[PDB]
Amino acid sequence: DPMYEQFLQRIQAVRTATVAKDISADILEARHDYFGRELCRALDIEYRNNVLLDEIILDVYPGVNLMEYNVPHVTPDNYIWTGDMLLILDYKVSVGHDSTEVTYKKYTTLILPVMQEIGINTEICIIRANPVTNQISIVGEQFKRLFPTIPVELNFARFFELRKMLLDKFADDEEFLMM
Ligand SMILES: COC(=O)/C(O)=C/C(=O)C1(Cc2ccc(Cl)cc2)CCN(Cc2ccccc2F)CC1
Ligand SMILES: [Cl-]
Ligand SMILES: [Cl-]
Ligand SMILES: [Cl-]
Ligand SMILES: [Mn+2]
Ligand SMILES: [Mn+2]
Repeated sequence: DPMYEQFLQRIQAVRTATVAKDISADILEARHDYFGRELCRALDIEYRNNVLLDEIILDVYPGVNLMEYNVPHVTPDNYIWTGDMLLILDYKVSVGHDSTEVTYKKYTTLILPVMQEIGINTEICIIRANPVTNQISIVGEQFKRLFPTIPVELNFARFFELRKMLLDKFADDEEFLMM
């Protein structure tokens, strides 16, 4: 478990609230990426993690003149180009809905206008795993139509253990409390 052992080594050595806070964010990012790999594997789709919107456009429409459009330089996690429709994909790991709503609004308002200008049928798709219950939530009707079941086998226990160890090391640290 080289990813686990690297985190553990960092948790053993950390002494300051600011370095611990970076450890915490790093753990949350790695558990998010773990879900993305596992999800794409279960669905047997190409795994990507942050593709520049400009690059997505060139992949689906090679003859595009990028400079004739105002392309927001967002980096959604992944996409599916069926040949007829573009599914923009972002992974989430959270017990709650709020981060899904933030990214939904952002990618709806920033990606959909230019894609309609370009002429590319696009759907914004956000796939959330609850890290405690392993239940999967999907926004994106065409994604659900393409993938009615998702046979993932998720275990988030090790990410919770690492983060709990770090939070317990700093549970009497006022600074870290705030961060
Ligand atoms: C869960 O879905 C996302 O949230 C997502 O995939 C976010 C990201 O890709 C970034 C890395 C990250 C991944 C998972 C977690 Cl847990 C935490 C962080 C990298 C891209 N930046 C976008 C950005 C870039 C520059 C300025 C402001 C910004 F918002 C967000 C974090
Ligand atoms: Cl430190
Ligand atoms: Cl110090
Ligand atoms: Cl982005
Ligand atoms: Mn991302
Ligand atoms: Mn994401």
